[PDB]
Amino acid sequence: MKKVVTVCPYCASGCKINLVVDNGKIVRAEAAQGKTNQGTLCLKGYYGWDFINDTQILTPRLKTPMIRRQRGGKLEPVSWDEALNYVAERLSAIKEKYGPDAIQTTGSSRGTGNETNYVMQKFARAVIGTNNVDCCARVXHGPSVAGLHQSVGNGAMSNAINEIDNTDLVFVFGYNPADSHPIVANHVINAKRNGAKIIVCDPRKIETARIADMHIALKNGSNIALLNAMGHVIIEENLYDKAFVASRTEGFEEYRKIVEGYTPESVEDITGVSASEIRQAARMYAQAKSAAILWGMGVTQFYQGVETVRSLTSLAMLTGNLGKPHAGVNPVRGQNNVQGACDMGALPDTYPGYQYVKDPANREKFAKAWGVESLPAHTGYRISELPHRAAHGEVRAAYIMGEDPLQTDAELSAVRKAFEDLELVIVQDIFMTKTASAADVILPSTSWGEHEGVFTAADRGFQRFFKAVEPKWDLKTDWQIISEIATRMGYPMHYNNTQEIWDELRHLCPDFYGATYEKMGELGFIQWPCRDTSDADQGTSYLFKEKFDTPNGLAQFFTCDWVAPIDKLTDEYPMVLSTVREVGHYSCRSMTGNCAALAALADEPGYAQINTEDAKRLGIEDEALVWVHSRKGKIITRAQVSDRPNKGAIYMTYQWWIGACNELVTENLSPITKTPEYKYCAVRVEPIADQRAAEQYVIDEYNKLKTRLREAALA
Ligand SMILES: Nc1nc2c(c(=O)[nH]1)N[C@H]1C(S)=C(S)[C@@H](COP(=O)(O)OP(=O)(O)OC[C@H]3O[C@@H](n4cnc5c(=O)[nH]c(N)nc54)[C@H](O)[C@@H]3O)O[C@H]1N2
Ligand SMILES: Nc1nc2c(c(=O)[nH]1)N[C@H]1C(S)=C(S)[C@@H](COP(=O)(O)OP(=O)(O)OC[C@H]3O[C@@H](n4cnc5c(=O)[nH]c(N)nc54)[C@H](O)[C@@H]3O)O[C@H]1N2
Ligand code: SF4
Ligand SMILES: [Mo+6]
Repeated sequence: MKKVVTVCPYCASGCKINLVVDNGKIVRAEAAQGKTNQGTLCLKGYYGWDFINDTQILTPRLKTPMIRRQRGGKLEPVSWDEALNYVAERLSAIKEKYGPDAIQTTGSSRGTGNETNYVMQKFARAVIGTNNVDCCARVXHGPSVAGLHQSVGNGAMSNAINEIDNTDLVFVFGYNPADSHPIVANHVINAKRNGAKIIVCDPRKIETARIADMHIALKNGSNIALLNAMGHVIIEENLYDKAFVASRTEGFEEYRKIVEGYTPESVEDITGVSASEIRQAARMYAQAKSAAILWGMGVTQFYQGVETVRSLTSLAMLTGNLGKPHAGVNPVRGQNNVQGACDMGALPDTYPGYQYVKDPANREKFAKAWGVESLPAHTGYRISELPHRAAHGEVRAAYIMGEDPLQTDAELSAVRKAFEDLELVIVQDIFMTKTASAADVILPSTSWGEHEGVFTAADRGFQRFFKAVEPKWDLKTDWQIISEIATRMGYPMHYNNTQEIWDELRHLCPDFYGATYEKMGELGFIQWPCRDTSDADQGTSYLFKEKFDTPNGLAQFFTCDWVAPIDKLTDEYPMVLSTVREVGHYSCRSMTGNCAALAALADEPGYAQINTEDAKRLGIEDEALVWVHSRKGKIITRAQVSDRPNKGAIYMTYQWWIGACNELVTENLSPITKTPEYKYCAVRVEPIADQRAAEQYVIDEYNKLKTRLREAALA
């Protein structure tokens, strides 16, 4: 009986786990003394691992490669040779006839590891010759990286997860650490315990708010209004950091102008917050010796989101909360390895190490190394534009790996036609998802406990994860599949193991070089940059200690005028749908939903958080099936009246296959990072009298999808 160390595949907290293996099976999971979690885990880390064993509760695991030779249907099993030559043939064919950019590839922020995201970008650029490589950063914190890239020169958490415990104030903004990153929540609570203050800015009364000294329930979509007003106060009352501002910032004056206007009072109605709170909050934040900003999707998933990120970073600039421990700007990245995939270059504009393709010197390096003459220099397509490129015949095949767009992408009807407008669609997954079911050719890969590599925690902290078991089927690691297709396409590629990839990588990314496998070890947490292999170089805890990484070393101050989200609350739909996530269930719910204990706390269709006071005047009560209509759709869900959602808005998540909230969301791709406005959707809740008939609708509709997906996997 033994224990195999791993990192949790759910959130980016980067919790270290000891998976007890007995015989040839995973038996139990238990917290390990990792750097972030230190012996603790949450329900998911603890219970969410039996999906490796093909429970088939939700979807049967992918066992054989498959091909759908006729669009009319029928996804029949096929051998590796047949699948692998089919892809290699098809891609090569399409590449010749229409150029390398006619192909779009995606990396994966889940169980694969950093090694394979690296391999994926490598194949797109060296084999296909395209920069068309992107990942969910696109739909998550893509805005965060941009805004931050410009403001301060780097898009990662400025400071570490383990630094929170010593801030003097934890400014939580549009982010629920309590349900999203429980171990990050536990670091927040620690700070409070140690006497730090806490401010939560969210319309809803989220768990976090209870321990908050100040809860600032800003009206959905009024972020910049509230922000400029805080900046207004900080300057008005001379609470800002003059020396810091003068010595390390650029653009103060121009920022000063736009906030002068936004007085606390002029904001009252838009923010729905009183001039006083705004004053006391800005006053509070600016007064902390060290104050840290933790933010998330309440910021990014709004088209005016790069501006909000830029705006927040401004406050921190203005207060000198950068360049020092227990402070900074912290966009807590979401998925276990989304941070990683980015580090690997699963972005359509950067090689791993954040060495952009535009730079000629980088291309010379990478091309030489990959033994290629030219690596493309123009930015690739972003996966969020797929439906648009696809429709235009700009893209003709997609190599979708480790993702479930047909359930997670905004405006799912759009992605379906997208899948219908592409010549070839290849899905590389571990489960028969809605996305895999609508594929031309499916290729299965080894799941988390069946392979190894490295993952990057929310705060750029490298960590190693180990193989615990063997796949019960003839599966390849994601990098072995891509390597074989590359080879079949004429470019030789084969890796004996993941470290081999990690070393090639380390030799091309001067900031990851010192993060050797030996160094990361079993419980090591090595946040890049880590340049020297020297064990004295344990990694970088916080950024911008000496300079700001901007072209000229100064942070760049910034704001703009508030602008309301797209749709408009009418008299019929004064209801604001703000999609979020739930605990116990993670994203796709492909892994989580196939886990016995987690499945047992929540199944279809999902819940819609409806406000107490106003629900009583809507004709909807707790546990009742209700309808949600929209320009994009009309979804069915179970209500849950309570005093938590803010009167006027409702809340739904994207983890449900039946009441797929994304069915209703219109993609209001931000003009900058091309990110959907998943946080604001004008909807109309409608009661349902014949509940009993609705209760069988959810069942029948669920059963249909479950058998559907099942026949495709097991036929
Ligand atoms: N249990 C569980 N955990 C997860 C996930 C999951 O699926 N399940 N997903 C993971 C991933 S991929 C990510 S990116 C993270 C995301 O985790 P979070 O960043 O917490 O994201 P959300 O919960 O979507 O939204 C955060 C908050 O923004 C608030 N908000 C809405 N409108 C506004 C507004 O106008 N202003 C402000 N200030 N706030 C607003 C919402 O009410 C919500 O409480 O969670 C990760 N962790
Ligand atoms: N309404 C609404 N929609 C949203 C959001 C929202 O807030 N509201 N949030 C958005 C955000 S921030 C995100 S992160 C997305 C999540 O976006 P998704 O792309 O849905 O992410 P997952 O659901 O984790 O998908 C992971 C896929 O990879 C598979 N997989 C796991 N391990 C491996 C592996 O080793 N190899 C391979 N090949 N496959 C593997 C899983 O089975 C699953 O099919 O949702 C977005 N959509
Ligand atoms: S889901 Fe997150 S907080 Fe929970 S055990 Fe995993 S990494 Fe840690
Ligand atoms: Mo995310």
